[PDB]
Amino acid sequence: AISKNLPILKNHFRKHWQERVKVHFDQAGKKVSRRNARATRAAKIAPRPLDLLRPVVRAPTVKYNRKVRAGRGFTLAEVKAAGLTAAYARTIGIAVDHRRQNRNQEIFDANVQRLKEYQSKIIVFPRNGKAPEAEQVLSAAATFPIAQPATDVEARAVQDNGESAFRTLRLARSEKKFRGIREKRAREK
Amino acid sequence: TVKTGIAIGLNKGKKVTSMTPAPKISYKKGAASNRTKFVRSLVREIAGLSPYERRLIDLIRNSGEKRARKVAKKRLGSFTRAKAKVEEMNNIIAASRRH
RNA sequence: AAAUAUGUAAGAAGUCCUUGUUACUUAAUUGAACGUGGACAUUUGAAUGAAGAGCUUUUAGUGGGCCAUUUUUGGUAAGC
RNA sequence: CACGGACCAAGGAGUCUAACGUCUAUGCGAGUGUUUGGGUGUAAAACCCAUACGCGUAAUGAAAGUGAACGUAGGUUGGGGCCUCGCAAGAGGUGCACAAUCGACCGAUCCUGAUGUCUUCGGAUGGAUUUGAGUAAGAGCAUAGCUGUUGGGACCCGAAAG
RNA sequence: UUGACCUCAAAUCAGGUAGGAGUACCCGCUGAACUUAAGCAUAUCAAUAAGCGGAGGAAAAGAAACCAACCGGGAUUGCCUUAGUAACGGCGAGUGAAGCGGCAAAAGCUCAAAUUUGAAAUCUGGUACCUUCGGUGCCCGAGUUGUAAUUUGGAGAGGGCAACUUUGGGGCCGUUCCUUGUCUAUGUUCCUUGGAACAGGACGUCAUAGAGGGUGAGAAUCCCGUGUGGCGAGGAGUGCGGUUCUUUGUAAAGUGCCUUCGAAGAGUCGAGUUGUUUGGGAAUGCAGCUCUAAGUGGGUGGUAAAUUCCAUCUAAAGCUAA
Ligand SMILES: [Cl-]
Ligand SMILES: [Cl-]
Ligand SMILES: [Mg+2]
Ligand SMILES: [Mg+2]
Ligand SMILES: [Mg+2]
Ligand SMILES: [Mg+2]
Ligand SMILES: [Mg+2]
Ligand SMILES: [Mg+2]
Ligand SMILES: [Mg+2]
Ligand SMILES: [Mg+2]
Ligand SMILES: [Mg+2]
Ligand SMILES: [Mg+2]
Ligand SMILES: [Mg+2]
Ligand SMILES: [Mg+2]
Ligand SMILES: [Mg+2]
Ligand SMILES: [Mg+2]
Ligand SMILES: [Mg+2]
Ligand SMILES: [Mg+2]
Ligand SMILES: [Mg+2]
Ligand SMILES: [Mg+2]
Ligand SMILES: [Mg+2]
Ligand SMILES: [Mg+2]
Ligand SMILES: [Mg+2]
Ligand SMILES: [Mg+2]
Ligand SMILES: [Mg+2]
Ligand SMILES: [Mg+2]
Repeated sequence: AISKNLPILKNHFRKHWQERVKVHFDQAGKKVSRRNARATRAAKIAPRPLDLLRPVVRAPTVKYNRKVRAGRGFTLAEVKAAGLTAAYARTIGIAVDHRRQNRNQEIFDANVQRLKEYQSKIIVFPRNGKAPEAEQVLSAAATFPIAQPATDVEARAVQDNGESAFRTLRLARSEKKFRGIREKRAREK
Repeated sequence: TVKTGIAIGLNKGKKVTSMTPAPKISYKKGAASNRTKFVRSLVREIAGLSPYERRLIDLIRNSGEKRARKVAKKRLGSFTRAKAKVEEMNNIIAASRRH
């Protein structure tokens, strides 16, 4: 059962696995179904763009916080700063998320600009029903794409103050490690 | 509460322009109201005291408040709940026969 | 104290003349080890042979044996 | 004087799958993988594409952590090929891959403890019959095939049972 | 005596409703052993088969008592990945998730807890009539031991001040979809073989039709169809493209500022213990028994405890397409 110089393998097939095998024979069929469903939904919703406008947010975690992506919806504060109510925003094609909060001025200002540009690029048909026939744009994300914010200029002058970056990192670790013991010794005295 | 701008240390992290979000009303869920205070005070006078609360009052008078917390921890769950219960009994003792 | 078996050696990674390195070693430039430079070519250091020599990866079957000459144990002996 | 076989026809036993070792072929190459999905279509084909993700490009410690050039990226011995001279034989020069060996570098372990100090922090410098699946001008990623491995009915037929 | 109320009964009373079947997929309960560990009891097979209860075209889940520790993300479900990883395990055999990241699909919400108190403003049923998936009048009944309007934490409510912005409910004609009918090209011309030409040879035609089938042997052109278009018939759904009849309404909704307030779910959370289960390890979920809270409270922050902070949500009630 164990022979030769081979890696240790862990193949989890000791249950009735053959009863739960899923082969995606309908991969091509489902692609046709999704394309048909998108086409019939676009014809149903008039010239509406088939998707709602989304804000730009910072991804969490230290690993992914260097990038911005699309969030669920604009906050109540962002909607209010744009000059309209949340209820009217939902009926006009804007996603609203009540549980997200604003703590960064850069993110808040950018989402305010997105709402203002969106309002100036759409036409809202009156409730009377005359309904002038306008061409349908199938995507709002492509019309309003998300770009990573600029960080630094291409070239700049060298400014060295004589300090050491390695020394700065080492001292930062040391201060955090011994903060508790230093306070106790100071308090006991 | 300003970040240092480096990857390690006490206040590590990037420095951004800060904003103060509006307070959420859900953060005040366990806040006493005038109507709620009135009902609870009236109910205490009507219903009276629980049997385990009666013996806790005796222990406070006869064996001090330290042994009362040990018993109150047993009847209740956590020790932090025993602290609050013994505190309430002391206020009852002050307003029952002391004054 | 044999016979038969058995270890090593028969050169270039060798020999010789001169003198460089070190925290080791010596009473001591004494020694040890490793080197620079010079001298000695394949009768270059016995015989015979050499479908070439060296090296690596991977995997099959097998893991019941038996017989003959000589040496030899148990057993009266055995196709033991 | 062991077992199966009276006769004939048809059927009748190393398969497929997930994850892998060696080897070989192919594409590209410090990169490589279009097919989750989107676009498109003569419509389960063919053709086209963004962002991520996987593996590789850094190791070593239980961990906090730290992290690969004294030097033509070292010295020595052996090295195919090339270069010079020579009719040739040879001699000298240069020597990739690979083999052996002595060093240097990175992490771990055990020691030494400079300038300076939240007076206990900081750990420079120099060592050690110790240790690592490391560095030292990258080789890998993907697809396919024979062979081999493990889980699966697992080459085919067969228990007494539960 | 008489008349109510409360509770409990009867009727072949008026009108309804449940059972059984099917069960591939879906929501729960209950629950093995063969097998693997080269034996075997924990473990594994497996939270599987068998057994029982309950649905739909999907079911279930779902608008955070979430994830996180970041410059934070933001209902649920599924795919790619995380990952054969953290972790569990006679630490043996074996087992084994989750956050982030890309993508498919996207949708939000409402009760309880407030005096309408200058007027229960609410509703089943009966009956008459009518424009009949319902409407109106009238009469009993339900209901104050609470039926409507108003407010669900994102808030929001009671007063005061100043302002503008926006409509609702039906017919008919078309469109969108499905179920159907009908119409819409070109040789059977000669020679040979044969019982049969649909075979061979010669000469033509159509083609957005040379898919397929039939007819006495391999048939685009003999028949049905195929390709491309035209013309009808009957319904569903109000998704919407035009027209037309009703003013709904001293009705409704949104927005600024001042002030006072801001009710938020109990044998439940939580705790001990026992059993079961999970990758969850001083104990992941579930259940029995015992104990049993609080309101600047409560839950969580993957090592038990005391003390001091911080972060993050808002349980013990409910609905909802892809
Ligand atoms: Cl370490
Ligand atoms: Cl335990
Ligand atoms: Mg909240
Ligand atoms: Mg054998
Ligand atoms: Mg036999
Ligand atoms: Mg026989
Ligand atoms: Mg045969
Ligand atoms: Mg056969
Ligand atoms: Mg095979
Ligand atoms: Mg048994
Ligand atoms: Mg009846
Ligand atoms: Mg289920
Ligand atoms: Mg066994
Ligand atoms: Mg066995
Ligand atoms: Mg057995
Ligand atoms: Mg079953
Ligand atoms: Mg049905
Ligand atoms: Mg569906
Ligand atoms: Mg449902
Ligand atoms: Mg909520
Ligand atoms: Mg989510
Ligand atoms: Mg299991
Ligand atoms: Mg059970
Ligand atoms: Mg454990
Ligand atoms: Mg623990
Ligand atoms: Mg539900």
